[PDB]
Amino acid sequence: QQKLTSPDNNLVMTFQVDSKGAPTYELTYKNKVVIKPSTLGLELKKELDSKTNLYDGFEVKDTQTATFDETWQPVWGEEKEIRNHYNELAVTLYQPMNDRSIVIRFRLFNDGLGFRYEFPQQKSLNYFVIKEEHSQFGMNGDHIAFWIPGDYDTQEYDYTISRLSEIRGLMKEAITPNSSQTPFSQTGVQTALMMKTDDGLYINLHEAALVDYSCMHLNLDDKNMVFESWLTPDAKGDKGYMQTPCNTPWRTIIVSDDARNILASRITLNLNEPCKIADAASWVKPVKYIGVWWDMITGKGSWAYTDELTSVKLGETDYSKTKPNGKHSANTANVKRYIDFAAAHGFDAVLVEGWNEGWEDWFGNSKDYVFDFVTPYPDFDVKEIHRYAARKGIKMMMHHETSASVRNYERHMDKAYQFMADNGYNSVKSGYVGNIIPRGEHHYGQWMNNHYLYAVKKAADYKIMVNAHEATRPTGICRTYPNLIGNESARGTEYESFGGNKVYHTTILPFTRLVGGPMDYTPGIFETHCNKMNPANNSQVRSTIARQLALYVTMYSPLQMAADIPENYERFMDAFQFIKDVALDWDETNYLEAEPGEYITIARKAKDTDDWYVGCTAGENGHTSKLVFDFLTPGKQYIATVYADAKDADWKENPQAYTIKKGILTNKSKLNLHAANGGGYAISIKEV
Amino acid sequence: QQKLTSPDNNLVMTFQVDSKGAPTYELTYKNKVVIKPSTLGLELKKEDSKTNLYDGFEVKDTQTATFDETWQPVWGEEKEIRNHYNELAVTLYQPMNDRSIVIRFRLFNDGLGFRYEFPQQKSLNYFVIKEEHSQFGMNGDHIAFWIPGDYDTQEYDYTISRLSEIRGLMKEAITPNSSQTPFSQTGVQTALMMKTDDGLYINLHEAALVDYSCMHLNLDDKNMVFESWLTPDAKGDKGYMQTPCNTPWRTIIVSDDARNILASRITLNLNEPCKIADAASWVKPVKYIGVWWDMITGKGSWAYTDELTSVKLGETDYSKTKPNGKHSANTANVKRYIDFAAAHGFDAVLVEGWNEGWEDWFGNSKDYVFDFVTPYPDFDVKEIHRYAARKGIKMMMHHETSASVRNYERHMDKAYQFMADNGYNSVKSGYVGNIIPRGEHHYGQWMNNHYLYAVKKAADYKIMVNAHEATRPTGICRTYPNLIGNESARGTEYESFGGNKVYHTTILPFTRLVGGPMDYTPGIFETHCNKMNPANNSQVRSTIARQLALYVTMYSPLQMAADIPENYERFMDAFQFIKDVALDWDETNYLEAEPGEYITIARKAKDTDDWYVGCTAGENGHTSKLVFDFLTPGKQYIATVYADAKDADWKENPQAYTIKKGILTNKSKLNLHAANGGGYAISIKEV
Ligand SMILES: [Ca+2]
Ligand SMILES: [Ca+2]
Repeated sequence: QQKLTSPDNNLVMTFQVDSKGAPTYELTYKNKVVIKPSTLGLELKKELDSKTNLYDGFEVKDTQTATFDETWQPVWGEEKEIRNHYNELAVTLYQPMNDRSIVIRFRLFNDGLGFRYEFPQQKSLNYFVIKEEHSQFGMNGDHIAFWIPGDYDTQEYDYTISRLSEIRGLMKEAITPNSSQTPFSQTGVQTALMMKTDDGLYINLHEAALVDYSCMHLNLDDKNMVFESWLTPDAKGDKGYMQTPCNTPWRTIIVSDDARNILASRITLNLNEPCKIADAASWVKPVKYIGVWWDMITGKGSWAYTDELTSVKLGETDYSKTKPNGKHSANTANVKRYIDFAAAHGFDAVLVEGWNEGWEDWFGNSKDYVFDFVTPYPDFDVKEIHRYAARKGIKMMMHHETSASVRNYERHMDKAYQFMADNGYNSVKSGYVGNIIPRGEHHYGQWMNNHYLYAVKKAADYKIMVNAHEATRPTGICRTYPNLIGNESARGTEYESFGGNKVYHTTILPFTRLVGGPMDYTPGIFETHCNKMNPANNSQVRSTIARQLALYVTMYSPLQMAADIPENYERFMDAFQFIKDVALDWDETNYLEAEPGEYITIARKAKDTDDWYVGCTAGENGHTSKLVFDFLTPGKQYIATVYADAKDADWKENPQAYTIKKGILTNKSKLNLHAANGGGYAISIKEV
Repeated sequence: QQKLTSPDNNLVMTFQVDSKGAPTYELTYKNKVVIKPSTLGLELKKEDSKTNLYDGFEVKDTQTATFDETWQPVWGEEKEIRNHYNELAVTLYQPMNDRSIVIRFRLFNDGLGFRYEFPQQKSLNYFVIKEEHSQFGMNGDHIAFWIPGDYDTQEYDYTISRLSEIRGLMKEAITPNSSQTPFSQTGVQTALMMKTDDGLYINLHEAALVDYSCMHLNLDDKNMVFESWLTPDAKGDKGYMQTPCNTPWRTIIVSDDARNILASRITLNLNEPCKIADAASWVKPVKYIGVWWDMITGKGSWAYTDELTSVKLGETDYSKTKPNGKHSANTANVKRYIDFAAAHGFDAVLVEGWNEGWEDWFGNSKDYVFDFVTPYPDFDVKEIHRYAARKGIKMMMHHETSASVRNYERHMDKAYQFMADNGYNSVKSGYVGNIIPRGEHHYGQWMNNHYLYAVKKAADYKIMVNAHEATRPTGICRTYPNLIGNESARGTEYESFGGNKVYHTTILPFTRLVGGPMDYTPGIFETHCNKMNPANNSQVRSTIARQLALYVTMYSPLQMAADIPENYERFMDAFQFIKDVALDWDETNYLEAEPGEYITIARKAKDTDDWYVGCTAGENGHTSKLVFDFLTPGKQYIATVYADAKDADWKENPQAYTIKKGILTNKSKLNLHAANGGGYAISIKEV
């Protein structure tokens, strides 16, 4: 038996090898059980039977302990500086029957535990294939969980809030239709998984540094309340090709008696390798943008240039011989009106989708040669858009939807990134909509994880920033490659056009999806009835206008869209001011209020300023805030503008009802505010 | 009932739909049935009635044409090829699915090709093939020359048996390989060669295997019907299609004379004309030697060091490892090969083992296995370049991928630029091991796309490609003549792995060579492998004279002299034939041919009045009465005859040969005997 304690002494992890030589761990917090005794280990694919066993028959050959305490600065983040402070136990475990050794490394922080497996180079462990990882997390009770279905292919599901014992009965309805989805179990859920216990704890289960390895989901044993690592299989059912020396990703248990401290934890980032982009600070930069986007997402407009053809063949179809469909939003004149608005209002960039040949066939065809990423449609003048944008101090953000055709994207990748450089594009939104090609792979297997990271490492060579939709959900790698400024990789604002997101969605994402990296959520919908874009579309955004403003503060990202069309912003320009003002990068963050599923309220100090921005987002019952502004600087005065729900505001019946109040605040000020149902508020607080 | 006839009237193809609308064809030759009534169609993957693309058809329209044009390959067995056929195109409408296909038939004096065409139309755009059902009904229990149907290797010895005997011989026919997936107890590969009891020779194959999965044949041995059996992808599906598109052609080449099978150019004729406009300025035949046989026999290693349990590229520091003392691809050794190549008029030298990574090359399913650009510490890329260039020798690049295909694609532009920067203009690639991405097979639609992509990209860099382990050829060299070889069959390397059957080279030209040349790597003079490495007791099943013969009887613009220089130096008199023999031809005359038994071929060297002759023979040897009436009237020629000595024998007496020099004219006749596993070679040079 071996004990490890957090620096503050509040957490204790006990490790032991049992009688069958299986490694076991457990974890307590303030003397409460968080993880019950839980085994660790892996089973390997057969090439001898005993070699398949990397889960028991071990003995402790060595232990080492260490303490780390160093502060580092992210290129962009929720605060200027992050402290990485932990006590470590490393245990060398030897398996006589196989004459081989592994190491399990534990790092225990004041806010939780990380563990991983290490496989040293040695005579009898070199090349191996993982059949299953058997990392357990035994729960001490039938907790409340906030979860989406375990799935190898999508995370674009609404959350469910339920007991662990209720997950099974709810899985069928929780799995809604998607273009690519492979659920794996009636009790399978994804990470990060957020839980609230009856004895007042908050527990988050996740992984960190998902590199050269398959994505971990969790399979719940709902009779014993034990979660277990369930990795994503390849086209043959295997779960990772390994070569020593190599490590698994970290597995993390983040725990506190204060839900706010889950949001504050930096465990995920802390467990990633330090920045490998030496010049990152010189070129990696936050981006606020608008886009030719919502037209197509609502169905008002098309990505396609033409409706005349039953299919297209790149290099054969002559688009100049085709009839424009009259709906193609990515045309030069329209694009320039977006640049105009962007530049009028202080935005950095304009995204355009549907600019390149191919879009007629983008959806659900399993098409290999679906795009070339370089050839514009006849009505999109690349160089003139570039000149016009540059004139206005605006950057165009590139769009590389791959339609999940991965070999095809790789073959064009250097040409595509060269085209970006040649044409003044320095960020790209990529996409992987559809089932993966090569066919047989899943979006989150080891094979695709390699692709996503290859795309980002190659981008870094071109000084290009990457925002990858449909990719594996983040696990802190942005620390290592700060040019990964976004993913979607969860259910975003676009689904508010596809029937809606749950009213409580944005009170969950920061506790789950956001752990490991920002999301390109694309907030800022002011006209929430999609039927005003497209009369055939009766979807309604589940939000008030004020809650949309809040999201620029409650959905942290160095990449922030204002997603509505300019004409809609023009109708509510007074509210639009908050989107214009809000910063993208922060020196400090204060988590003021937080309860998963119910409300989140955050105040952040804009980097290199003494201005603060506050947002509150609420669920189905609203939320009353008693805000206390003692985080402001003593003796200073600030001009505060409060953008709040009207008293009769409601996400469904009255979403555009907002108030704007401008006044002075100091560190002695207090405000009482009420977020409507599916409502919220935003405050800018600028030092006089 | 539609009827199509060959230009010379000897072949007749009849077509009709049966009473359930199934497309049905049959083929006769000189009034003998070659193909019994046989059906054509496909079954499609379900997105019920739409899965049927095999019956319910009605003939909507027919069109006929005749084509007769001559064209010139960049390299080949003759200067000019005549493309002469009658064509029938049948539009088939399927009312139940409101869609049409076209089946196009081309009928030559030596056989039939057909393909399916899928026009763009409202009700047929994207579709996935579940199975293709092209039938070839045989008229008897023919003798066949076959290798096991397999998605992953063709490196098998041939078996000669009745169709009815295939099932019982399959188990023994499937020998161990590092990547192999047999599919049927009666599954064989193409090109399949057959000899009938009523005196015909029949070859079943495909042409222009592009954007489609490789076709094998599955024998129904009750009815004697072969049927197309495509190669599945990782999910079991057999081709992603998008209209307008076509299947490759399916070919039945038939004659009452076996020599006419070798003479046929149906396969090339059904491929699209050359797409490399400047091919003739840069695509050139290559005679080569190489640092190669050392490693194949186990005398030397590809690896630089033995002291590591595995390597990681960009982490492993080879300059800090101990050389194993056996790494043949070192500068000094390479320069000696270059010396011998230049001395003897060779074009190039291959070197394998030159690049980081070889320690882990075999069977690890390793992704990042090679980078194709970083030399080991004892291989000085620049020094070897400048030396070879000064000696008038080109280095041939080696890209073994170890079947890690995404890894190769990621490195490919860089690898090709490295070649261009370092004076390499030809590359031998390899795909040894199971394919990565894992789940795909070597011959599926996915990989066929890969091999051709590597070729088309190479052509943009003016690079010639010789791809081992790739899908066996189907005449695409006509379209991209920088594809100057494949192995894609069992080559000489396996003579080091236990031996090839004595009759192997009397079968390949009837099977593997139909569709394109083979990098067979002939020319082993020291046929006992234990002289290279004492632990290898493999013996090449050949005489020295038969090895010489292979420079004529195994056609290829790419020809290796595969033995080590010191072995050639022991037999420099026999070596002279290898030095003299040409690589490219204005004419070819097939003098004698019987599959499994003997092949004798005379060819006229391009732009000369010189001829070269080879005979290769099986287990029983062969006696030729050669008649030289193909030489020019009134001319005199210096002939050098390299023949098996009396009582030469592949097994007991392989190195016994004679050399006789004399004058020949078109009135000359010679009687020659090829030993068991023997043969002979003749150079015939105009005075
Ligand atoms: Ca999406
Ligand atoms: Ca081979």
